[PDB]
Amino acid sequence: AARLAQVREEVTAKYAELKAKNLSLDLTRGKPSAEQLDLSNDLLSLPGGDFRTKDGVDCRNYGGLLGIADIRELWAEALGLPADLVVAQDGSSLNIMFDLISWSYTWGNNDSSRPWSAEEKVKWLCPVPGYDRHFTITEHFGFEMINVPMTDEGPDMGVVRELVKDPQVKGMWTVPVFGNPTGVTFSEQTCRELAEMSTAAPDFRIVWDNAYALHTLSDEFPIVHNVIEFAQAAGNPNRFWFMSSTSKITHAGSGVSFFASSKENIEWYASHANVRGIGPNKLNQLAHAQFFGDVAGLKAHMLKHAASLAPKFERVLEILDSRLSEYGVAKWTSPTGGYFISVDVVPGTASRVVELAKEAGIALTGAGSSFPLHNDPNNENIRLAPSLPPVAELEVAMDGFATCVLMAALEV
Amino acid sequence: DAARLAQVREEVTAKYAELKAKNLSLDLTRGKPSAEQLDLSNDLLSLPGGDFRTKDGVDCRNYGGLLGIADIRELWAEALGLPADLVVAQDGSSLNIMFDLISWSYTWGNNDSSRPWSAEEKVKWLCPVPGYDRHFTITEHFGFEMINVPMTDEGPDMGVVRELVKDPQVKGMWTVPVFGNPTGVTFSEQTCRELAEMSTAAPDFRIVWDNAYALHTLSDEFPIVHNVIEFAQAAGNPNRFWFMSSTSKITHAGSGVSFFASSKENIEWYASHANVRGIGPNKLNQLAHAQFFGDVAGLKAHMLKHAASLAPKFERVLEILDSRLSEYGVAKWTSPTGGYFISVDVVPGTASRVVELAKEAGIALTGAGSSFPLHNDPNNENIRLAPSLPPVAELEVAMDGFATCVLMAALEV
Ligand SMILES: [Cl-]
Ligand SMILES: [Cl-]
Repeated sequence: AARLAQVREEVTAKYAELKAKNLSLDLTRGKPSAEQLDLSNDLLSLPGGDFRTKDGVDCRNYGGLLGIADIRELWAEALGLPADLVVAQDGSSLNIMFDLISWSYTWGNNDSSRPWSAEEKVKWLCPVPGYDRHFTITEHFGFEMINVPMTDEGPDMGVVRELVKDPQVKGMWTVPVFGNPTGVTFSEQTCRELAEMSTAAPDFRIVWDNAYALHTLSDEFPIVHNVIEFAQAAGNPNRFWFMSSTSKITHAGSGVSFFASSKENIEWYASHANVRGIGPNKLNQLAHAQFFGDVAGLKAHMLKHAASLAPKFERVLEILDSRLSEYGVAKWTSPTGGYFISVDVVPGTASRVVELAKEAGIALTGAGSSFPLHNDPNNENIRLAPSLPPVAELEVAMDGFATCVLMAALEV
Repeated sequence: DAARLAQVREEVTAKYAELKAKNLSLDLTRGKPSAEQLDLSNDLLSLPGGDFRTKDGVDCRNYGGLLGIADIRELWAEALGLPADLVVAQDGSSLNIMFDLISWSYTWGNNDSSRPWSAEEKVKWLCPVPGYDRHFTITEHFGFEMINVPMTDEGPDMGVVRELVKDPQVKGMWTVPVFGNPTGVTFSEQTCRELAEMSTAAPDFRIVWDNAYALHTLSDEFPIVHNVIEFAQAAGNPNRFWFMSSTSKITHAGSGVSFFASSKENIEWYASHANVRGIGPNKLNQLAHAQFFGDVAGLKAHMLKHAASLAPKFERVLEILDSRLSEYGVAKWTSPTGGYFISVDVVPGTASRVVELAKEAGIALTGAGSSFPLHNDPNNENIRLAPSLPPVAELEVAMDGFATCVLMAALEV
């Protein structure tokens, strides 16, 4: 191992050379770049004096709880769902997912014998690495979260099947297409099993958070599996709460959110929503419907995002390969869509990699942030977020990240 | 009163006879702005356009910001005379926030709770009546036991409120403190002061100070917006008030912006849950509203345009009632100088009959009891009128028909 003393010397030299660049970069922001945002500049002036829906309804006034037909029909077609199964709300699907759990907790859902608050304990399945904002909701509700391994075609179905036999298990978080942060899209097989399987809880819900349903890096769109109709045809019609939104399509924060589910789930939702409010922002929905025009226009707009994003992911992936490959030090996802790359480093070092990057002026997401309670049991995983920075910055940041990964690896 | 009212017997049978003949299809039901009012805000439909940054230069197109952009907070706060750091601006509906406040207090308690309201055997809630059906529906939904409080020319009967709050099961109160829906009354300063000063048995008692009509005057003069958050601070009950307001009847109803104002402690608590619910509200719509109004003067100028459109409509119904019911002592009615409604108390036991007679003659009146918890007006006497939407032509036939229905139903008891 005279090569070990040589490699840690050349790696130490690269870390010193990295510190000397006096960087200030971050691979932290899972949001659209200004370039991507500029693609929706026309939406900022809409709807103007064209404030009526196709059908002739004045969107400037009260009324309509489930969103306007113009946007609901457009969006349902794009996802391949029937329009009456799709609800359009305000600018956050996270808002809806919280309400869905909040209302199950307070009142029970339409399949509950008792509100989830009346249970001794509530357990919740958490496929990992996953989305911190998901886990924050179930943590806030005091649900006992149970981690479930991700495979390359979705969650470990041998684990899901065994765990769901526990009647305290009330639900599950999923990101089923171009998943945050892993990039995997659940196979049809996996989609069908989740719809078919028996659960001990009679009111088990899967949050099918389809955030990236249209969000390709290439020329091709993923299939959106109609899990709702798998559910119906399998005898479990109410199993999926199907989420999607325009946050990373238009303006992240001032977009349109969508909830799709069975008829009975939508009626349950509405019975509470009806109390909470008169209904969503119809003028924003109209503007969005006018802006996309049709499914064809939506998809055209998705391919411009693709164009902006694709070179960034390609650069990142080549640097990971070129800089880390021969070493046997890291594995990473090669997503074909979405907003993220998930990297697994030498177990026990993820934390040190992040600290080493910070000290060299590169900001990385805190190790374990893809996990419930921010705890990665193996201390191996780091999420990368390449959507915002210019490719020139990504190159430097990603050089350094690779240096930090190797430094950490060679410090034990 | 009942002596001369009878002498008008056949003549009234006629009016109705005649009125049914006209084959009407009118509606006094909608607390919505007219198309003419909505038009006032058409410029806002094209905003912000290429002007997508706040004044401090923050890009409103991307994620971030939980409590609303400074531009709108600062402007609304100034308009209400409140500290901008105690004003929160959210999405299109303040009813949503009122629901969230109550919901989060039911699930996890509020910052002053020792236990969540869901763990209580009973939760009691003070309901000044006549009041607002969407308020009452929220507390009905949570299964609260609602107790009616008499409303006076200057707010709730405080002798009643002060006795009731001695009960630790009483958790809170619905109020519409300026140009109240449906009564038109604005709580006097004294009443505002008693509300913040009184001691309650519940340590976590909350008043929903739903200031939906804080600026919505029918004249050229604006009402005083008493700073109840300050009152409460000085009275040593700093967290009592959840102060609500909205642009719903100012810009576009349902696509506007809502505001929650409170003590700092109440906002931090609100933020710890709202932080879990989402990243934050629609900033671009907040920016468009901020650019549209421009300043407080711009906002108040626009309210006066609303006043312009609404005043002749309210003036009309009030002369139609006075000149057409006053002599008979059959109905009493509010004469509001702002807000959206007129509340009429007809002879006890005939309200439902009035609504019925009107419906048959082709006029939609708000359901009897709908200003009361559980839609129960125990005297069957109150009807809510909503003059805002119809053109003065439609309104004038409707108000004459209505006054006929009151006269018919009285000849029935
Ligand atoms: Cl089911
Ligand atoms: Cl207090």
